[PDB]
Amino acid sequence: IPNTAHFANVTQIEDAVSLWAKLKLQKASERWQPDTEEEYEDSSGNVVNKKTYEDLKRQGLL
Amino acid sequence: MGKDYIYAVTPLLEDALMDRDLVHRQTASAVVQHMSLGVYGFGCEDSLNHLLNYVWPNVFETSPHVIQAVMGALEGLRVAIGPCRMLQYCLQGLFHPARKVRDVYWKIYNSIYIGSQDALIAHYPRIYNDDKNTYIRYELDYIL
Amino acid sequence: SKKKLRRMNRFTVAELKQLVARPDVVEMHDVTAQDPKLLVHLKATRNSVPVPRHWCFKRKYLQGKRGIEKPPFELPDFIKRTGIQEMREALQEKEEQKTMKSKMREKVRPKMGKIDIDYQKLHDAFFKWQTKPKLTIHGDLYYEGKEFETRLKEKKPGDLSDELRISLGMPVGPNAHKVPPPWLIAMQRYGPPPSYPNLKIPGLNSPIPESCSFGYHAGGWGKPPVDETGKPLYGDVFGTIDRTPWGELE
Amino acid sequence: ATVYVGGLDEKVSEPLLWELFLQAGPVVNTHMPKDRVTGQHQGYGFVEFLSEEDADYAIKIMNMIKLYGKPIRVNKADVGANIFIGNLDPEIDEKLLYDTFSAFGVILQTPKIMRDPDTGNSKGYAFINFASFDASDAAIEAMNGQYLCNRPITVSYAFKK
Amino acid sequence: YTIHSQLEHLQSKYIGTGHADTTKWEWLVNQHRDSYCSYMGHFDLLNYFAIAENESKARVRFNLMEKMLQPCGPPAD
Amino acid sequence: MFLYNLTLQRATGISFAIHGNFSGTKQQEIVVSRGKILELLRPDPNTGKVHTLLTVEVFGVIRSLMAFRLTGGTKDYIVVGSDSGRIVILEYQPSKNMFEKIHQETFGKSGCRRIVPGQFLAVDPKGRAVMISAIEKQKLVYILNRDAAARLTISSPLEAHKANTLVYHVVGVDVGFENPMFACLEMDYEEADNDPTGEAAANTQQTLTFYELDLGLNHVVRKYSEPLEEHGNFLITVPGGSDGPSGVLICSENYITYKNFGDQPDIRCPIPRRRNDLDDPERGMIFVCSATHKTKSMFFFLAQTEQGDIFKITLETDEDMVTEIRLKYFDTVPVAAAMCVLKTGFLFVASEFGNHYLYQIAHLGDDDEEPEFSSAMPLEDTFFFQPRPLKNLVLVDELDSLSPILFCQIADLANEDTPQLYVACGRGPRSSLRVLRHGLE
Amino acid sequence: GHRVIVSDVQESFIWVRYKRNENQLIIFADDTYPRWVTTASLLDYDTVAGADKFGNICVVRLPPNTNDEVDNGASQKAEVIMNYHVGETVLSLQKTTLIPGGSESLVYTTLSGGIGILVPFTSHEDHDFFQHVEMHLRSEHPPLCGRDHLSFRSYYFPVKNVIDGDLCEQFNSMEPNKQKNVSEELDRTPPEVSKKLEDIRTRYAF
Amino acid sequence: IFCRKQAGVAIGRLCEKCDGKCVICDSYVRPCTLVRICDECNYGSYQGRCVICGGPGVSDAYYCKECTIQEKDRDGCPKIV
RNA sequence: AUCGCUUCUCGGCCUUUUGGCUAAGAUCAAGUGUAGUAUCUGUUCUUAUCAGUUUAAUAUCUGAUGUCCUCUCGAGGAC
Ligand SMILES: [Zn+2]
Ligand SMILES: [Zn+2]
Ligand SMILES: [Zn+2]
Repeated sequence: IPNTAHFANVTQIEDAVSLWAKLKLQKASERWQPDTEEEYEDSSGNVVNKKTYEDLKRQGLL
Repeated sequence: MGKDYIYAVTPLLEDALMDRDLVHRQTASAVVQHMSLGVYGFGCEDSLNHLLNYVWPNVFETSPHVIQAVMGALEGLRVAIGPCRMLQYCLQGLFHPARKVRDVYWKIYNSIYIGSQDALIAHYPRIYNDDKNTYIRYELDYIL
Repeated sequence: SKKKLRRMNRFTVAELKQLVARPDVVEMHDVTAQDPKLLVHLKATRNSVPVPRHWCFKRKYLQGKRGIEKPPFELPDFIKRTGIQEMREALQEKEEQKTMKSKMREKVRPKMGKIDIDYQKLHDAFFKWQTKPKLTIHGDLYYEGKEFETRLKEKKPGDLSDELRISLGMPVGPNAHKVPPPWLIAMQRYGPPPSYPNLKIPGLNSPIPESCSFGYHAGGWGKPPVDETGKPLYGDVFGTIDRTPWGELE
Repeated sequence: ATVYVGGLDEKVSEPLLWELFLQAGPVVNTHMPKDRVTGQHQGYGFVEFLSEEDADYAIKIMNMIKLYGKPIRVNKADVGANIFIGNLDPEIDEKLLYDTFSAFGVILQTPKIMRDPDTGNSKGYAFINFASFDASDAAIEAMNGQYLCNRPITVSYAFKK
Repeated sequence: YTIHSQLEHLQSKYIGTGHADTTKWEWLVNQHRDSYCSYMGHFDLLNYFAIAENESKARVRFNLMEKMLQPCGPPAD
Repeated sequence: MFLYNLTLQRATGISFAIHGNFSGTKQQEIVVSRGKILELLRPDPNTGKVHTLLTVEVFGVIRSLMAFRLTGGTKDYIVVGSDSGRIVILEYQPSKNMFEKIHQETFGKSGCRRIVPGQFLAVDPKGRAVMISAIEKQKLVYILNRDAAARLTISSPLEAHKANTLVYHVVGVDVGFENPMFACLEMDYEEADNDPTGEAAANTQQTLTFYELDLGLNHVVRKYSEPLEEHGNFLITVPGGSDGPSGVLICSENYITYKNFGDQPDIRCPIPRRRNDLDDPERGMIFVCSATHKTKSMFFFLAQTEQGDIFKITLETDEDMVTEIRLKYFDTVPVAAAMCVLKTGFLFVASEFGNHYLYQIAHLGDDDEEPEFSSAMPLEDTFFFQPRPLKNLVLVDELDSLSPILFCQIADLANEDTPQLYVACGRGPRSSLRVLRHGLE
Repeated sequence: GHRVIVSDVQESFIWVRYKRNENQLIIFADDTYPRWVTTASLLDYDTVAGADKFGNICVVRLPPNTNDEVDNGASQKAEVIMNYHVGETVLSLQKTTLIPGGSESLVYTTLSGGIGILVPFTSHEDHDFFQHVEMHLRSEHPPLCGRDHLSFRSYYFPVKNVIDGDLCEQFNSMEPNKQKNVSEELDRTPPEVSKKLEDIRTRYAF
Repeated sequence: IFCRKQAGVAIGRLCEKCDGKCVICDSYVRPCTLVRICDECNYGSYQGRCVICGGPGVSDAYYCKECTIQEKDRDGCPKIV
């Protein structure tokens, strides 16, 4: 776990890991990830994400 | 007609608010008080902000004259700079562990409150509501 | 005592940091405060300004400036320009040399109008060359040593200094553009550093700085790093609205 | 990440040190935590570039940079540690030379190529101040007769002029 | 400390002040009452709310002055 | 930047009104208050057209407005309570066409505070004293005497500082040359903030109370509290002195009540509603504004209700007491910020959102096939009535107003060269989109 | 054309950037106050005018040197260049010119039937003129209702760079004695003042 | 020490020693508004006295323009009794 | 060259230290009231846990010195 300030004065390691655990969760939350957010309709009037769109796109349909 | 020489004088007051002595900071504070009451309404608020940065640290003080000229500087600066800026300076130390700092911030906030208690209504923070109380003000965030 | 139980309410710093929505704030003594959920929401509000450092200290806030020696105040340029300081230095040296008897003799028979300094010199300083000093925006309280912190942490790659150029072998001045530093050389050679892959090097991953020179001697841009198929190492190492104010005076 | 600022110059200030750290890459730490008595620079410092290859190439670059006018080296944190290297490849550059001869040690003097002055094209010899005499030994051994750019290398301990 | 006789006379003088022990509940409830007194006083936020909900100025000010009594939950303990 | 601020069209919406002979004559003038503006209109009886004589800036907030007549003079002064810590006294000069400041009394700090007086202000019906009052902890009273030259004077003020007490209204009670005295509502948030359970939130009662002067001893003594059944907004004053009894009509939700202290047994009456309406089973009903026509013959009140319906009220009274109440359906007009019931047979219905109206009275609101209601009529059930178009009132005048201007758009959206303004304005059913242009039709 | 000025309900205007090729929505500059905005307007590429629920109009400007493209709670912020307490809730601003060839203007339309304009100045001669006009007018012709004009126009945050045309335009309805006194302080004739008063509405509005 | 029992309409006055200063701010300049005192510190032998010296009321106590900008003049009879 | 001298030259920076005489030429040096701040000056302090009070945290304050015998805070042991 990096030596960022957020844990300074937390000295016990299980506390540190659960702290940085929720911190990790929050950083991943507030990240905008185009894979799951950025979303694509196929031609067929139904929608998928960026990832799956390119997946089935370049494995030979879209 | 201080709206002219306020710029010329600032770097000398910041010079003497970074320590030189008790009396040095007592007197630079008096100067800030009177500049603020003169330049009320002419837009030279960036300069008085800059000098707030230097006066506010003297808030924890003991000598009667020194802390008194400081408090005077903050009333002058309150009319001249507005009560948002000074409520923000006074936010974090209202509920501090200590008691010397709690007491100085409640002294200030009292004087900020007595005069101009009615602006503050649009300057208070957003203070979330826990279980058995309601603390948000939904009145203010009706859309329209 | 009665406190002995509110002290058992006195939660853990991990209790706090996990509860809170913004964990950067949580500090040491935060917990002995009568209302830490408030205190932390406040300290995490926008634009607010934290208590000084020095309420803890047993070392006095200014009395710590006690020790050193300090140089006298330095006037504003536009006031030096008008040449007051030399008038005053001269008068000083005069009256430090003169003796008591001559002092009172000049008291009784004054040197009326010894000197002069013309207006429009003053009035033009104060009304024609007066300029905005450097100010600090909301929040940045001065503390003992606040001024000592010096503008650095220039993380936007391109940040170069003139002594840096000299003691690294590169040029200072208008040639800080057309001078690719000795690190852009191995940027072109094996790549720019893989924690500044969001940094492009000028002349190595960026285009020619204004009027740069391609060539392989000392003083040029060399081979802009490119693939064997022609696409550069990144970006373009070779190189291939209406902000008018509405109310403004004529 | 952590780089030894060696030959750490006295007055060459940590501020411009970090400005060069940025002008090379990730200026994350520039520190020369000195003697608890002196205050001046303590001959070896820690420069953290938070990217490893960034610090690597920044080190290859800021070696031989004339700190206090003197070449100071960014490395991993004069009794004749100079080696003569002949049959020399004239087709090299100076940072290429520092990175080719710095594999077995620091270079306290970049390879000075004994080239003719009439033209600016070399006749095939040089000498290079490395870190150690065992460093010159190992490097000159791995490159004794071995594959230089166009004229195969021939390296060993250097003569004194 | 006669200053304090005057100063808790000041606390008795200005409903809404504080002292170093003041509780989040007193603080926020006093600011809430003041907010109400000014929504009533200023002739125009009244139109804002009157128009935001579909009420009418008598309805509006009657609500407000009813709410003025326990605006922020029940008390602390 | 450097800007200059100009208002093209003043604020039009009306907030307060008074009616009085503000030019000394018996032609009556009306003094209304826009936002930060005091505007005076005089309604001509000939056409029925109201000429807006004097429109003045005051640079403040008019929180309270009340006219008064000195005991026997022919003028109509104005007492204005605004958001400075001052009470101000105003008069008309038609000779200069200008408002004139007679007196000026500071009593505190600026801004629309909470414990500094100015929100409520009442007078004594004869013109002897004024009371200024806040919504907590403060009320003062000023005494008024003509000087020798009859130019008004005003002495120092009295006090009634009582902590932890709201005020929903204050009003002067009509006594006959006794000590004047005032009926305020009240409340007491005190306990409800000592109880961690929220019980005292419920179970607290408005206290219709009277303070009293003592001009001899020069102080204000608390005479008469009485715990009222339920909070009601306000108190209509009963024309006392010689005419009428004394007493107050407490306009509480669903119920209007006569009440006066002394021997009277307190008088009730439920409010008659319209029948077969489409309003939520929960929605109460409150009396919004009132206006009283007290004339040579008799007196009566009008009070209005949320759906805009006006009612007539007169007092069925024996010797010293009144005995019972009759509210009989008059008509329904726009919702009103105020009614100012003239003589000369009109009344000013100050709209609250949109164009405000001047009606003329046609029939006293008496003796037709509209039913009769009463405080004596017992019942298990309510009354009702079925409303109808304008019977007793005739729409003389219609003054325009943009209040509220909920949205705008500048453009040139007719083939004309100069731009028009497209103002989306008005509330609910009475709303509209209205075109403004620089031309005159 | 490619910037966004979002305006939240309580904090402020918040300048947001759309970088298309990475297709990001990223913050670079916001304000230093709380402002319950009701509607904003754009005056240029860096300047935004705002209304407020409590009465005020303000004009906030980005500093001239904004690092537009990059990747307490902000990085760099904007400044405030004017502050005016109109007096009623202002529900729509718009940058516009009214009469043909008239110089630009700000129309503000309140919630009580009020409509008006804020109009720039072209010359410190105009500026200083009305500046002094009203600086005397406050002193010798205060409002009726007890108030002070400076404090009424600086109800919430102090005034900055706005002159009160509706106090200036009161010189007309003043009295000959005072009309003299003040126009003589200006050492212009009441003709000079009143014509310079009227014409400034003439070239902007009607 | 202060009276501060609330204000009124009775002007205050200054002895000639005390002539010129503001009541609290202790200024010497730019006085804007007149002083008012309470009835209780108005009556009797205290009619027309020096709020500061106690000397005879001759010149009028006034309010330094700073004191009026900060409205420290809206508290009432500030008599040091 | 040495060693003894003679003279001169030079270098330090050292050392020297003033304008004679008289009736030491003559003469003579006039601040508070209040508090209070700061600075000097003088001076005074080994305890081993733990419980609490307290404090942002220390500290302070209060209380006996792991228990038991015993000999001189110290010691051998049942533990
Ligand atoms: Zn004073
Ligand atoms: Zn008194
Ligand atoms: Zn005196």
